[PDB]
Amino acid sequence: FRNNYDGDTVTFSPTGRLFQVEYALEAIKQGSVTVGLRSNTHAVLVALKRNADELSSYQKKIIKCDEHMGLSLAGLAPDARVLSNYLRQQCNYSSLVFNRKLAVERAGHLLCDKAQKNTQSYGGRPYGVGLLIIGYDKSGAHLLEFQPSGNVTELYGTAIGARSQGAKTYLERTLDTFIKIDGNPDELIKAGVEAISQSLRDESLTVDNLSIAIVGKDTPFTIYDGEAVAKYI
Amino acid sequence: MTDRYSFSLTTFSPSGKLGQIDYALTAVKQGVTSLGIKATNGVVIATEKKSSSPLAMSETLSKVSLLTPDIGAVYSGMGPDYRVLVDKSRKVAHTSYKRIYGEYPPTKLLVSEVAKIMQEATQSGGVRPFGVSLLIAGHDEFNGFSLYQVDPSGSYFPWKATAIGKGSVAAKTFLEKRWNDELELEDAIHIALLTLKESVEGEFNGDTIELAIIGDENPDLLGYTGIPTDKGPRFRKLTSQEINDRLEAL
Amino acid sequence: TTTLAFRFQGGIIVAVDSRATAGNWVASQTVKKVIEINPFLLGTMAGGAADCQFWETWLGSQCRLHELREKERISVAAASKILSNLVYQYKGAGLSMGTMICGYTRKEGPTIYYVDSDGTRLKGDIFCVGSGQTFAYGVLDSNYKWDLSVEDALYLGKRSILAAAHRDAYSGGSVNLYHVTEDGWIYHGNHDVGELFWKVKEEEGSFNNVIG
Amino acid sequence: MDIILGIRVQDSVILASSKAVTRGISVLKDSDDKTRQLSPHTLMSFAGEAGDTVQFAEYIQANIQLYSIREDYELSPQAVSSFVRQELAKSIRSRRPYQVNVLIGGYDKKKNKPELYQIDYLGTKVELPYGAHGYSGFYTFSLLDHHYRPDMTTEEGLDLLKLCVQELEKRMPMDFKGVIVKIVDKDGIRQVDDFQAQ
Amino acid sequence: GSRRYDSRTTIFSPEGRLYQVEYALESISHAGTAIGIMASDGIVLAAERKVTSTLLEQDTSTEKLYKLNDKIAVAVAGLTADAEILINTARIHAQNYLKTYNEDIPVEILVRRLSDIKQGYTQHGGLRPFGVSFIYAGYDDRYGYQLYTSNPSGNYTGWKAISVGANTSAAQTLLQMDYKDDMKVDDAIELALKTLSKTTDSSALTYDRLEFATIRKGANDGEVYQKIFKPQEIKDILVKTGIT
Amino acid sequence: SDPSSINGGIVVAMTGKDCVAIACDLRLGSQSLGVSNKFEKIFHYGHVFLGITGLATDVTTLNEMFRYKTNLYKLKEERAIEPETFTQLVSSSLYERRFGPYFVGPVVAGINSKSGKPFIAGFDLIGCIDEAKDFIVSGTASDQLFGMCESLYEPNLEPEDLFETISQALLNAADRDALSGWGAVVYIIKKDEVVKRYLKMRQD
Amino acid sequence: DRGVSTFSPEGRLFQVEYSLEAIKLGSTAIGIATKEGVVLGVEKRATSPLLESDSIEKIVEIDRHIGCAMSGLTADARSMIEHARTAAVTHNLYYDEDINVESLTQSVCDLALRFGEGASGEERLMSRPFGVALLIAGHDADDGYQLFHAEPSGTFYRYNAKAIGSGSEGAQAELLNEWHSSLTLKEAELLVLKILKQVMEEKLDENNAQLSCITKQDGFKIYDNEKTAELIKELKEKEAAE
Amino acid sequence: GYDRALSIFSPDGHIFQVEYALEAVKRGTCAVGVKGKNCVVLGCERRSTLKLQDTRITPSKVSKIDSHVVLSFSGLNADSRILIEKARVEAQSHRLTLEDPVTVEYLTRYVAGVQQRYTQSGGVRPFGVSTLIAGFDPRDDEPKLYQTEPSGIYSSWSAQTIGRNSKTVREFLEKNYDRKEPPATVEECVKLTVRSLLEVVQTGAKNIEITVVKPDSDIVALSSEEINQYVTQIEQEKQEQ
Ligand SMILES: *C(=O)[C@]1([C@@H](O)[C@@H]2C=CCCC2)NC(=O)[C@H](CCO)[C@]1(C)O
Repeated sequence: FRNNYDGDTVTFSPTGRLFQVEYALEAIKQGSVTVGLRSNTHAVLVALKRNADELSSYQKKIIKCDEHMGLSLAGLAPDARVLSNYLRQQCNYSSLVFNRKLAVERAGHLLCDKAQKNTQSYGGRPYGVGLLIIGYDKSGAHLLEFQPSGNVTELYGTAIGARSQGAKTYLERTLDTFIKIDGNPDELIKAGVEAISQSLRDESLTVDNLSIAIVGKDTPFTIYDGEAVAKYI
Repeated sequence: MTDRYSFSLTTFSPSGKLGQIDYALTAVKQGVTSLGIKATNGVVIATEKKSSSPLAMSETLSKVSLLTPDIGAVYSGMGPDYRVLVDKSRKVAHTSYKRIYGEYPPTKLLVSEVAKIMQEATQSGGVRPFGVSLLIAGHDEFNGFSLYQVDPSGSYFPWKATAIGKGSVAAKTFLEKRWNDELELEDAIHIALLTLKESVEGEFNGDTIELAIIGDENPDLLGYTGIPTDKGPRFRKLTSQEINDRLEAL
Repeated sequence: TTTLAFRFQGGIIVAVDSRATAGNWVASQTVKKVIEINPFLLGTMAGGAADCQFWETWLGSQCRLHELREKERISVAAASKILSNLVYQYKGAGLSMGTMICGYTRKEGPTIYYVDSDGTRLKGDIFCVGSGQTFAYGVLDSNYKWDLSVEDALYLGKRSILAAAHRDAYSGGSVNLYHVTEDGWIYHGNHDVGELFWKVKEEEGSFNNVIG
Repeated sequence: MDIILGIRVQDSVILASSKAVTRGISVLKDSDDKTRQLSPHTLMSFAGEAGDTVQFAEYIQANIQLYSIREDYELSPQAVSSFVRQELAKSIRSRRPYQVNVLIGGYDKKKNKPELYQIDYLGTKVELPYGAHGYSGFYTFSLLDHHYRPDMTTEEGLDLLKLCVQELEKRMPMDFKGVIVKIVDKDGIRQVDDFQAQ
Repeated sequence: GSRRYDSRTTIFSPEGRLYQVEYALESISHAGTAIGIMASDGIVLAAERKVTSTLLEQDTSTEKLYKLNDKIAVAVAGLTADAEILINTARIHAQNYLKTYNEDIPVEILVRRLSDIKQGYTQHGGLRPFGVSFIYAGYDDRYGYQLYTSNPSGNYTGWKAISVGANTSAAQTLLQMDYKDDMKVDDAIELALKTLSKTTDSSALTYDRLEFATIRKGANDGEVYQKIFKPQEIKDILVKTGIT
Repeated sequence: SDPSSINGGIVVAMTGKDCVAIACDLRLGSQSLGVSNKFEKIFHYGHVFLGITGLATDVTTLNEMFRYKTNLYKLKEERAIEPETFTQLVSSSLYERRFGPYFVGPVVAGINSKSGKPFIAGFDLIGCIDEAKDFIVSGTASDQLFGMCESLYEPNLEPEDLFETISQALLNAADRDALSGWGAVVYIIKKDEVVKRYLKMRQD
Repeated sequence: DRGVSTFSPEGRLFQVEYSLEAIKLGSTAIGIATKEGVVLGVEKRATSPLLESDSIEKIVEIDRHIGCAMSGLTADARSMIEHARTAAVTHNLYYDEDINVESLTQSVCDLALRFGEGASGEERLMSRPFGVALLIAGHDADDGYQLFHAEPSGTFYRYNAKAIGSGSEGAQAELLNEWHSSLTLKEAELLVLKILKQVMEEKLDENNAQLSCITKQDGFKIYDNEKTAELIKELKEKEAAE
Repeated sequence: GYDRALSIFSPDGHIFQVEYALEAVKRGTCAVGVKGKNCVVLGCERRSTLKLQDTRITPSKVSKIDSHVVLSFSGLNADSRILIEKARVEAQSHRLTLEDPVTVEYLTRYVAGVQQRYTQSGGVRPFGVSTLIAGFDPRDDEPKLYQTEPSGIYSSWSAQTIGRNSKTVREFLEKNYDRKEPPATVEECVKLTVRSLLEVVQTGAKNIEITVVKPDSDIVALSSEEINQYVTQIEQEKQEQ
């Protein structure tokens, strides 16, 4: 079975499945956990940075795409770089040509389409990375979840990566609560850190291990790493 | 999209055979028989019009085609392949010769062109060889009359007389008995008709048989007068009636 | 513009004026006409400021890449030909440059190559480029000796630019001096022509025609 | 233009080329060697457009040296000149043609005879006893038409050229700063370092 | 995708051999035998016509001997059509050389170029090689008479006497047995016919099954002449050499 | 300026009884400066002759091109090219450069090897064929040649007679042209043999 | 067959993983980063005594402030080094400054996944991944001394110390216990020299091993044999001292 | 259009097409190079699968890339031609732009690059060739000897051999070549070279060619006799014991 239909993305299995895409999705699950949640004034990204050795650094998982948009990655870092770079250009184009900040919803659509082209043609490969996009645009705070399959969804919060299911159930429970944390970033962030720790097991979030990013009403998308996240550990 | 088949589909096997050429030749073997006979003053090529249905109009399908006013061709094997080979042949006769020297190419050279087209379908990426063998008859000032066979590999050889397709083995044998270097065109036509009769199962007449010759110039088939040096085509397809008249003297 | 470069016992002297003009307008009296390709190579600029500045800086980048690749100092012959060949690719497009590529390698010794936007590449001992060249050549030709001392050579160059700055409306401002040795070039100051003129006049007795 | 002269005597070809390089108002150099050795027994002199001149010469030189290595053989002077003519004949119909005129002097070791080829920038090639490019022919051809002999010695050829150069130095408006002379014979190419007063 | 159907005509075997080349050579080994013998005063090219009929027109035929230049010719062993493709490009290269240098192309230069083309189909492009082997007989004023050979691999070598096609082993042994450096064109012509005669897979060796050519420097002239023998000419020499 | 008036030169061909003649001057100059007195403008491929006037570099290039093409022709056709066919090859080769033509005035002369019929033809720089039965002129003195030919010429002249005529036509036309002269060569052509004669004329 | 950019059922790219296997077979390379500079050392590993060891160049200069060591199919690293030198020089031409070590590294890693037979994303013309990993070390004003490990996967990690090549699992374990935030350049040197000696099949000497470093003051320098030999001696002595 | 990845990684981390390329080199005739104190000598063996060749015209095993550098090889002959041509072209280009001929290491690094490139480009197989490149850098008298292989890897050797039975001859060289005292003579160097080949050529006066390269473009090939003479003097060294 599978073996005869998973040689490339241009092949459907007898049940209508695209294995190469599914295998790509697997690279995400093997990725370090990351969380995203928003209120009506802010959107927060909390990501667990993973390190190789105790002599290595904890690889960055948050990329800023514009002053009002950014994302967290889980899976192949190079693929996140490619996709985020495409997003940086799209945001940039919107500004230069229409003097308009790109709508988070529009960014989601563009990412979906870019990923889709790599699932219907021979020679290429699906992207092997998941992305959580947050941003504050003309319709408020936003959070998006991007899957290599090309499926992008808007949520109040979510998580991807290894053991992400913990944080996700926590948020699905804490919903009514954090969704109202308007005007108070530190509270939204703490809520995010509380959701992410729901997926810990190995260790505990340390200073050079925790990575946070926020964007909102009067807050340009900014990243906090190390000492700057201490007040949340 | 984009033809991504840039590699050969015909390659050498351990034994040294070129599979696809072989298979193409096999397709030719199953084809209806066709033959050609060279006389001292002309050449005749003929084949059977194997009408695939009585509702079909066998005249709307010519197995014998004019390539130039002094060269004609017939085949055995895959009809559609032949049809496009003829379009390409007629065109190459112009682009690679008439538009350069202001005259139609000599038989061997046009044959050489066709052969090249076929050889390429034996080595170019993404294609299969042509499933046909052609018999090309023509005349040119410095070579007189000639008859050539072109196979799927692109190889070609001159003949005094030969046959290809279904009953080629038997037909070639019968031709070896009747051929001599003093045959007149009518004699060749007669021999051609006899040879073709052994290969035809059903009806054998001017409506089931297709035959053409390369002979004298037909000024009546030129279409205009005024140029002394333009005397008309040497190629001429016989009419159903012309064939039957000769069948009575069979 | 007046730029010059000459070969002698102590290496190479490179002297240039520092005036920039667009028509009769003196755009600047403090322009750099010498490009420090790298610690061992100097380039002079005459004609189009942008063309020279741009391609001579680029030249440095190419020289550096060479040394990383060949783990060995680039030759003046090779550095000059890189610029020469680049410029030749653009022949007819309108580049405008009169240049001197100067260096002192172990293999070649003191070397100067004149390179212009016409694609011309000439090795030589003495070169002057610019609207003031003829003035500098007069001074240079009659006082040049291969056995000049570094001190005297530096002065000859400075004096020659002075001659040109005085007579050429398009030359002046100040004089920038350089000495090129196998171990690299040594900058030898910026000399305002205003002051330099009176000084030289008094100490030398020349420019008798000017009232001071 | 610069002075480009060539003469084919009994057993050698002699090329004389002006040493000046003038750019605008000034003579930038007076020791310029307007020549490139294409092979041990073939020399080419040239005159024309500022940058094209050397770029073409060196380009041809590169090609001949490459051929020599590939074949471990030295192309005949005639072969080299045809290659050069073709290069110029292509150039004349290109975007920006090489405005270069050349004289190719070579000693054919197989025929054991010197040969002189004149080719202008259009790819116009002709073989001659003596030739020139530009205005040079205007002042010197009457002298060469007079004193030339197929059996001249190299020494006689040098004396005839000296005469030509003197006529050029008398009637020509420009100071070309003398000429560099080179001999091409069965033994190769050598330069007459003493013509400043021969 | 397409990858599925790619034969990969240009890869090495675990032993470091080129599959397609080896198979093409295997193909060549069943082709009519062609022989080349170089003498002090000329060169001989002889070839056996594979497959023949009473009706085959031999006067208008040529399947093994082709003129490339006025001083160079080749004998073909393998796919005729593939040969013609190469022959034509060879004829063009000769002319390009002539136009460029105004001198006929040296024999080796033309042979190397053709072999280089063959070598290409061996390292890139994903196409089958040409199932052809050539014996080159030519003359130039640097090496005089020369005899070369090139096969599917794109490799070429020089010879005094050589053969390509079927039964080369047997043919080579016979040639290596009777060849002598001081041979003469007429001696060579006879050696060639004798060799083919003993290696033929056919009953007898008749004229209708042969193609013959010689490149001599006709004493009464001073130039090089190529003679592609005519049917009657072969028939003649066949009797004289005592094979009737 | 005018590519056809830089190097100078002329060519003329005539038909006679079972023969044809093609002649040309030997000059090659650079405007007023004479450069070569040995620049022949007649070439031949097999038994077909071609004279070319005009820009020297193109004359040389065209000859090399036709040598190249007639060689491949012989190799494939297995016979030498004929006058009529070559004329067509010249025409199509010139037209191929319709918008960047060779600045030449070609002239074809020869006898058909199979019909024995004499043949001459001229072309303009873009291939237009002129197939005259009498004579064809080309070059910087073509007006003068037309004058000479139209008067001196008469049909069916024998080889020895045609020689005198073609020569007088060439010689006197060249002497009224600043860019022609400095030597001349005439080709008398017959089915079997071809004789080439150099003429004696002024050298100014 | 199977595409060169196919995912395994585990979510890994076969070619990239198989690439890592080739790297394991390569000679050892170690890098140690200290506040006094970064040391880079490698195992020459000549294949025959007739091979002139000094012609083995597994440590190359990218720019005055960046050097790098390789391990694996070293021939595959030439175009990477070339791209690196060009990126650094180009950056300087465009900005009149030094390219940050991290930036230089990211540029090299951008080539990494540019392989395939027609991957829909741009024009990645390269038939396979690189079969060599690199240790990029350097210094810059914003982040001081740095050591990076660039893999054919395209990802790069910053390390305080790192070993790649045949003896990496072992050497890395060693580095884990030997590295501390206050190592001096000399301690690092001896340390690299020691670990190389432990994992090298051959007895480490100044001919089958080579050291180098990069310091803000003098930039990237490759230690000539004489200099290293002494450091070898100094190591033997400190070890025999207990 | 053809761009199939022919050279790819296998699970164990190998690139079989490059690996098999080496196998083609093992099958090639042996080649050896040894550097003296003031020269470098290149020796090659001559196959004998067929003998009746015309030695004058048959392509030789040592090729001049420029007047001061030569290249020999083991492997596919047709493949070596491609590398040689590119090397010769690159040699002239270098002289044209840098106004100085290539150093031996530069020329080597170039050939190796071409080889490496053919191991990771689509639609092409690696070169089934290994080379020995020797000569003297312009204005330098220190001998140079380098070796390249299909992978694109290269390095310099005091002496080295490639091709069939190179294993054998390398051993000979490893216990017959002292870096302390390299063949201080053109003669004793050529001898050591012939000796190493005799370990595998099995009596082949006409099966052994040698080329001597000295400083300043001084390159010359020995004749059968000159070599045959070395062989003779060598067989005696043995019998005289
Ligand atoms: C001298 O060549 C020039 C200078 O303005 C530039 C300035 C900076 C570097 C290159 C030299 N160039 C000109 O075009 C000026 C004259 C315009 O008539 C001037 C001052 O001679």
